[PDB]
Amino acid sequence: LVHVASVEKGRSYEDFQKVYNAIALKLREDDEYDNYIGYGPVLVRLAWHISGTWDKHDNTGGSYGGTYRFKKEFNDPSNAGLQNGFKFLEPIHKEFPWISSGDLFSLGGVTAVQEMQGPKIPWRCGRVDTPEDTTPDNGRLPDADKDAGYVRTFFQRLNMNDREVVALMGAHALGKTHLKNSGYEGPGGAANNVFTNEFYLNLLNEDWKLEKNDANNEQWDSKSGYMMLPTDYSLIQDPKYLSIVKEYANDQDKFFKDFSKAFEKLLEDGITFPKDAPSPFIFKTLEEQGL
Ligand code: HEM
Repeated sequence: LVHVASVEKGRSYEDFQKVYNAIALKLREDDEYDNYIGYGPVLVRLAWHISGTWDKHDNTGGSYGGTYRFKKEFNDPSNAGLQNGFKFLEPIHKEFPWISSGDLFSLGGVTAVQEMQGPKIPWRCGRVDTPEDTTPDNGRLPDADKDAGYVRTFFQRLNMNDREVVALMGAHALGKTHLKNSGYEGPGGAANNVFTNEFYLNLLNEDWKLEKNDANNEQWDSKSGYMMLPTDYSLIQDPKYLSIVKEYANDQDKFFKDFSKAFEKLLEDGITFPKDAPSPFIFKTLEEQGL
C-alpha cells in the first residue's frame, strides 16, 4: 500500500494557519466542556486514535485516509467519547471545506498541544480522503488493563521504540478517564489542561494503591485524588521504561523535544511525501500572534 501526500489545490502556509487559528479560537470559546477542562485533551486523543490504527507491515490504517468519518471506525468501542472531538471540529470543516479529513483531525491534535502550552509540533499537509472500504477494522487500538511487555509489543506495530513510547505516554497528564467511555475513572494530576511533564513526576512521587472502580476494573489510585491505568503504572515496573521516566521527570525540555518528534512521527506514519512537497509548517500560537 503506497499513500502519497497531495497538497490541497493551491493551498499554502497561510491557509492552514487560518484553520489553526479557527480551532484555537474555538478552544478558547468552548471552555466549559468536561467540567472546564475544555476540548484540548479529547482533540489530542482523537489525533492519536486516527493514527494509532496504522500497521507497519502492510501500511494499512494510519492518519492518511481520514476513515474515522466512516461508521465502522466511528463506532469502534475503543473510540467511545471521541464523538465530542468530531462534533467540535465539524463547524471548522464547514468553514474550510477544502481541507481533507485526515489533515483536519491531525491538525486539531497539533493545535490543542501548542495552545495548552506544549512544544511546537512540525505538521505536514497532504492527507487525502479514501473510500469507506479502506476503513481499518476494530481492534487495532491498545487495551488499558495490561502490562509493560504488552505496551512494548503493541507499539512495535507502529514502530515506536521505548523512548518514543514513554515520551508519547506523557500526554496522559492531560484530561481524564471517564467511566462511561472506558470503565476507568479519574484524572492523573492537577494540571490536566496545561501540557507539562507531571505524568512522570506523579508516577514517581505519589503513593499508589491498586483499587477496583465502579465498572469493576482495577486501577492505581492515590491519596491526592489521581489515578493511573495498569498500562500507565507499567512504566515504573519495567527497568528500561523506568529509567526514561526518571529522565523526563528530571528534564522538562528533553520531554518536550522528544514528545514533539514522536507525535509528528505518529501523525505521519504511512505517508509518502514527494521531494517537491513543502517543508513542515510550524504554526504560531494565538498568543504569539497577539490574537
Ligand atoms: C497503551 C497506550 C494507551 C492506552 C491503553 C490508552 C488508554 C486510554 C484510556 C482508557 C483513556 C480514557 C478514555 C476515556 O474514558 O475518556 C485514555 C485517555 C487519553 N489518552 Fe490514552 N492511551 C494510550 C496511549 C495514549 C497516547 C500515546 C496518547 C497521546 C499521544 C494518549 C492520549 C490520551 C489523552 C489526551 C486522553 C484524555 C482524553 C480525555 O480527557 O477525554 N493516549 N487513554
